[PDB]
Amino acid sequence: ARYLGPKLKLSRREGTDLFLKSGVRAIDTKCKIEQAPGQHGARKPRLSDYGVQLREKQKVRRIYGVLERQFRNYYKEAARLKGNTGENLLALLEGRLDNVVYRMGFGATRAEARQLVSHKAIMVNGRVVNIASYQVSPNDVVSIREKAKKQSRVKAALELAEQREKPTWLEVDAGKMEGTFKRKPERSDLSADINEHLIVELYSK
Amino acid sequence: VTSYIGGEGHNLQEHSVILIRGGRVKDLPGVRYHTVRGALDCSGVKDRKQARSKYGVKRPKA
Amino acid sequence: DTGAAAEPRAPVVTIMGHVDHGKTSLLDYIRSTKVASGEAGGITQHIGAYHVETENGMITFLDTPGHAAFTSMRARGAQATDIVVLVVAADDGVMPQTIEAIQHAKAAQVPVVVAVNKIDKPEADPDRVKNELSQYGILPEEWGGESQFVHVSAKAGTGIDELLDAILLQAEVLELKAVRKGMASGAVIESFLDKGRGPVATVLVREGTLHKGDIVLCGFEYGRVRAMRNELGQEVLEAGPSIPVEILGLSGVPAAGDEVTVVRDEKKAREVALYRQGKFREVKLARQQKSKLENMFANMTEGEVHEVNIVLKADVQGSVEAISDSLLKLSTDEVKVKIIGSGVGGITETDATLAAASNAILVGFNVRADASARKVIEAESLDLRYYSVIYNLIDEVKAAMSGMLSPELKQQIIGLAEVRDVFKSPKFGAIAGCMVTEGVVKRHNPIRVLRDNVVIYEGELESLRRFKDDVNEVRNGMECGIGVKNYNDVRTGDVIEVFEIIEIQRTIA
Amino acid sequence: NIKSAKKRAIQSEKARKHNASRRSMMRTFIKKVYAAIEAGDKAAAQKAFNEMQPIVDRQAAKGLIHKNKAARHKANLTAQINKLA
RNA sequence: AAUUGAAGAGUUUGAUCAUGGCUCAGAUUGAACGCUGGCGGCAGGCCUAACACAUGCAAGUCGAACGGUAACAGGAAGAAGCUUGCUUCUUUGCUGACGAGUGGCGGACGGGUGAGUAAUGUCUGGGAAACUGCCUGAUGGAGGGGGAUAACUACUGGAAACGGUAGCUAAUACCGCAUAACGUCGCAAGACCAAAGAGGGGGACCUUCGGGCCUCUUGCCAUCGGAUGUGCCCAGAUGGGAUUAGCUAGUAGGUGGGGUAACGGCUCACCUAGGCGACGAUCCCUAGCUGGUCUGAGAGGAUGACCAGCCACACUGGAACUGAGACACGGUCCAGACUCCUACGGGAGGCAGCAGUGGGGAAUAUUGCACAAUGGGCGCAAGCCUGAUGCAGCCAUGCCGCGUGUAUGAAGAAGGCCUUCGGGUUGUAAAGUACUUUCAGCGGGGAGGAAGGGAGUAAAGUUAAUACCUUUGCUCAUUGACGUUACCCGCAGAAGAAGCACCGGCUAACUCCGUGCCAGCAGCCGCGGUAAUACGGAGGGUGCAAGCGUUAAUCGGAAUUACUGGGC
Ligand SMILES: Nc1nc2c(ncn2[C@@H]2O[C@H](COP(=O)(O)OP(=O)(O)NP(=O)(O)O)[C@@H](O)[C@H]2O)c(=O)[nH]1
Ligand SMILES: [Mg+2]
Ligand SMILES: [Mg+2]
Ligand SMILES: [Mg+2]
Ligand SMILES: [Mg+2]
Ligand SMILES: [Mg+2]
Ligand SMILES: [Mg+2]
Ligand SMILES: [Mg+2]
Ligand SMILES: [Mg+2]
Ligand SMILES: [Mg+2]
Ligand SMILES: [Mg+2]
Ligand SMILES: [Mg+2]
Ligand SMILES: [Mg+2]
Ligand SMILES: [Mg+2]
Ligand SMILES: [Mg+2]
Ligand SMILES: [Mg+2]
Ligand SMILES: [Mg+2]
Ligand SMILES: [Mg+2]
Ligand SMILES: [Mg+2]
Ligand SMILES: [Mg+2]
Ligand SMILES: [Mg+2]
Ligand SMILES: [Mg+2]
Ligand SMILES: [Mg+2]
Ligand SMILES: [Mg+2]
Ligand SMILES: [Mg+2]
Ligand SMILES: [Mg+2]
Ligand SMILES: [Mg+2]
Repeated sequence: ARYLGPKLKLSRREGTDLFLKSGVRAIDTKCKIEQAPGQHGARKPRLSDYGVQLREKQKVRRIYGVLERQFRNYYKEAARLKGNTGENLLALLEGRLDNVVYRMGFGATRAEARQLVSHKAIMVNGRVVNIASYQVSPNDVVSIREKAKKQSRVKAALELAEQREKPTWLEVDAGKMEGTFKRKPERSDLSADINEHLIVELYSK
Repeated sequence: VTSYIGGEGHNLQEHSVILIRGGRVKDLPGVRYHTVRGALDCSGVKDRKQARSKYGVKRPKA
Repeated sequence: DTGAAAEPRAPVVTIMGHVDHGKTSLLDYIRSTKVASGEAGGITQHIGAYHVETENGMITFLDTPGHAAFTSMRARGAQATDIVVLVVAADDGVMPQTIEAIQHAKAAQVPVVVAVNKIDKPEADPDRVKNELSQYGILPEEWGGESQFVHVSAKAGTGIDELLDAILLQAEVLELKAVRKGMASGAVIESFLDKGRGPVATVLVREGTLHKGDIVLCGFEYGRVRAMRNELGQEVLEAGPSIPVEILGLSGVPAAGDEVTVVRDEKKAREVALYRQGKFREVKLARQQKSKLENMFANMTEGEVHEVNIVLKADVQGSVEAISDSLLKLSTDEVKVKIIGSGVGGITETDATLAAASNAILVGFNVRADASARKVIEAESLDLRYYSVIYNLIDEVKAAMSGMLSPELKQQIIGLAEVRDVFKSPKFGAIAGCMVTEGVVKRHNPIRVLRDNVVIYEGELESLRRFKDDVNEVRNGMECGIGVKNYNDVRTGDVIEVFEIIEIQRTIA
Repeated sequence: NIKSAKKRAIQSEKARKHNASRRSMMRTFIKKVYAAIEAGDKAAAQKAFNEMQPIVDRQAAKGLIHKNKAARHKANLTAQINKLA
């Protein structure tokens, strides 16, 4: 249920930083951004109108690390919900447990966030949760258990977590090593460079 | 009925009943089927590496 | 197979010989059964193992018939058994089938004890047997070669006491190694197919242990045992390394014989069984490509291309491999015979269909027609023949082959005639007046027209006409007339040779 | 197979021979009614009606003729005996 | 708050625009094959031969219905080998129980199957001329007699199944008499119909000292109702074909008789000459139908697996009995096909029950565990039976979730591939360094599915009675097939776990080499005859992921049957 191959190849193919290279050091420097995606990737960037719809599908999926079958269920769930389907698509992806672990800054990367959640270190409202796909709703507290607390893996992430955006929709805390999800994020608070109108089109046909 | 044999070369003749999947591709006059290589008594394509799913070629140990 | 536990076992014994030494009689008398001559053929064409309880201890008996045809059965029966017995008759002496059994005893490094079958007949003497088999290193007596001879009536039922003792002792002098509990393993005697019960096998278990829940793997076949049957006994709960028990519940009919090993779980044994199939299938296609490419030409270099096809399904698995080898012995260069789709048992739709595509005889050692089988056989023109014995089969297949031949060995001249004073006809273009010097000229018999000893033209007569009579036959020294189509030039002095055509017929050998 | 209702099979055989005899005698009283109706005897019609009345209603109480069949005999045969009379 | 949502591309021609077909992108399946494969949850799993079957099991249960000792668990009596305290072996139904048999209830339910049936069917909506055990409400009888019989004995026919003759014995078996409206039959007067006891305990007038009787529980009988189920009738809807246009004698209707529980040509005699039909009769072919499932924006189209309702069928064909209910899956009788047994006279069997085998077919499973739980059958209850059901095994068949590491790491290493030999790419990938131990493996702890039932007590309700029984508290012993349960904790160590298709355009993703109209690809237009991004291999890449791809089937696209929504 995971990629396991090279994370930067996914970032180089899209031509945008997916934040899988967050870790200790960030903002690339060493990159080779686009220019040679493969061996003959230096060929002209002209691409079909069908392909750019499929390209944006991969851009969103490769950030969070979701597979097409698992992603189809979130699109199917986003369609049945009220309001805009595109806005609810990213909302259900943002409602994942491992993503909320990444935003608060417990995991350094999004892959490490799923890695830490898999070992049952994260507890929500007291009870432990193994599954990274667990749906987080408003007024749901989250925290790391007494076992594996204040380790060099989790401690290094929380230090450098302050340097990033620091999202408004949840409290960072990091004093007692817990967190709280206040409300569902707004359209202005996410997306921007990634588009919702492009990704949604491909499943209509 | 009649059926095309895919792949490079075969041992197929006379007896030893073989599997026939079907499907239409147009080359000979009136050929509406295809034989399955690497099934029942039908030999697979020797020394093939790409497209192992088609033609019944097993994965080499490495 | 852990703990290294060593427990004594009942010795498995096989018996070999030339047909007719009353090899079966020895068993049946001990078994107090006498099933001999109760079955078709009067002789034993099948293999079976029967354990009896007699002092001292326990012993089981196995028997294989000795014939040119059963090359495999006697080979496998020797290596499986700890002790081999060779029956010999003072009247029969030594025979080429008996010496064949000698090799199976030494090559399998199995100790051998023998018995003189006839003490009843006055023309039978032991001294003849000892001396004539003396030449062969096997069967020494009191020469320091440790081998012991037994003299039994086999009809009289006379001991026997000595033979039995030798067998017990011969098994006693050598250490008997087995284990009561552990990993079960062994060999398969004979396998066949049943309609209600399903596919079954008769298995000798080297290490003796069994259970209804235990998974067993025979060759490339795998499965859980549904039930256990021992000889007459319909059900047995437990089976030891000594006594044989028929196994049931296997996926399909296994090989006629092989090594069988039980496993803890079936899932782990699935990949192994499928692995053996892949190798057996790979060599099957391998041997298929070689035989076809071996000729290195698009056809046969000569006229032996005419062949006969046969379809065989025998109830027992042991026969189809064994008798086919004997069925390939009768094969000849002229007419080639080949087996197609050897079955495990009975008959089936795809089998009758197999004989429908290519014309063939459908035969079985022992088989019955299925309800769906009768409909196909009765509709299209075919032949269903079942034979109790292999000898009646081996004879008729040859018969089928002998008939196939179409040889005419005679091209003797019927008459020879010289033509003179040609006449003209509208229909044939020419009429050559003739005078028969020898023999009788006939209408439809072929002719050879030759001039100066070389043949100018050849053909078959269309019209034989003398005057306006147009008689079909003309004798010698009687004026005659002749004409033929496609013959342009008639010249005097040439002679026409008419000859009848006859077929000698052919036999196979 | 030796199974369950072979006890009930011979009971139904006994019940058949019992009921077939009781149904046969039941009808013979009804059979004597139309003998008087087809003939010119008015007295024997009413006499035969009073003979069948006790026995036929008794079979309805037993639960073999099934209530309304026994009632229908008296319903039809009332209209026939007083037709000519 | 609740059926709120609609994609096109390629291909006729030198090129264009219409018309028009073919093909592809989508989703789905009771799937299969090919390759590959770690675990868990839930669901599904003979679509073809309604082809045939070995063995076990699938319906039995009441001594609180009644004769009974055929087993063994006690007690009792008696005779013995002896140990003065006990065993041993024949009698005894006194008893805890119980083989076989009689009787009652259930074998008409549960389960399976899609052969028939294009309408005695199903669906939807009504109607009156009917029945309905077990279970309930209402009002009364349960009085008094006789004659059998299985079992078991005495014989005898039989290989077996299974009887025959002659005695003996009870009953909630069976049959009379008496009793009789609120019932049935009648305009009325009248006529006429039923039964069964058994079990627990007990003062009083008490027994031929069986128990009457009082009382409680349960059952029987009759009638008017309730509920449920079943039967019957009408309307509408529910396949194709006009290359089937005429089809019907019980056929349509009436009267009378008989018949069904009940209306009726349901079935007869007689009378009349109608009935159905172009709004598709009849005939032929095909098919269970519906709630729904699949697809679709909707309308439609296709489809009737599992789940659930109804109908039909139970080796083939036909018939009736028992019973409230069957014209009966594991009942009986007869005929047909076919299996087994036999002393050859004569019997026995029906897996379209659960497993499973022969065989069909591309192909679909274990001859498992348990009544622990739900729900039936019987019984007062205990309890027994239950292949229904609950569970396990098997298969990646489908759906969903998780893992096969994460982070750092330039020497942009080695090797492979390409290279105009400057290098580029594989590539933060690997190695190395720093961390974690999920799911597997190993060792511990431990929910819930369990309420009851059983044995002692207390009060209350029945009652002549603080008996007894029932109900309601309380206390003490318990009842888990699944089950090395779910789950939680600890240990070791990145250890055990990634393949598959495709890359000419459509269609996301390109070079080299080999082969040279050869060998081959292809879903469509088409590629290859010496620079092939189309073949084969390698490198690289893309899509998807314990799946992947191909084929087959249905719809969409297809406004290409166009009602919505097209033309001549
Ligand atoms: N005179 C005599 N004849 C005997 C004796 N023993 C056996 N026989 C004969 O042998 C015959 C039986 O032979 P059998 O055992 O069937 O031979 P077989 O063992 O089947 N031969 P194979 O093994 O090759 O199939 C009988 O007919 C009998 O007359 C004996 O002691 N004396
Ligand atoms: Mg998945
Ligand atoms: Mg001889
Ligand atoms: Mg495999
Ligand atoms: Mg009437
Ligand atoms: Mg049972
Ligand atoms: Mg009993
Ligand atoms: Mg009496
Ligand atoms: Mg009665
Ligand atoms: Mg009245
Ligand atoms: Mg009365
Ligand atoms: Mg009475
Ligand atoms: Mg009428
Ligand atoms: Mg049908
Ligand atoms: Mg549409
Ligand atoms: Mg029938
Ligand atoms: Mg009846
Ligand atoms: Mg088959
Ligand atoms: Mg390099
Ligand atoms: Mg674990
Ligand atoms: Mg519990
Ligand atoms: Mg509870
Ligand atoms: Mg592209
Ligand atoms: Mg290819
Ligand atoms: Mg080239
Ligand atoms: Mg349409
Ligand atoms: Mg048009």
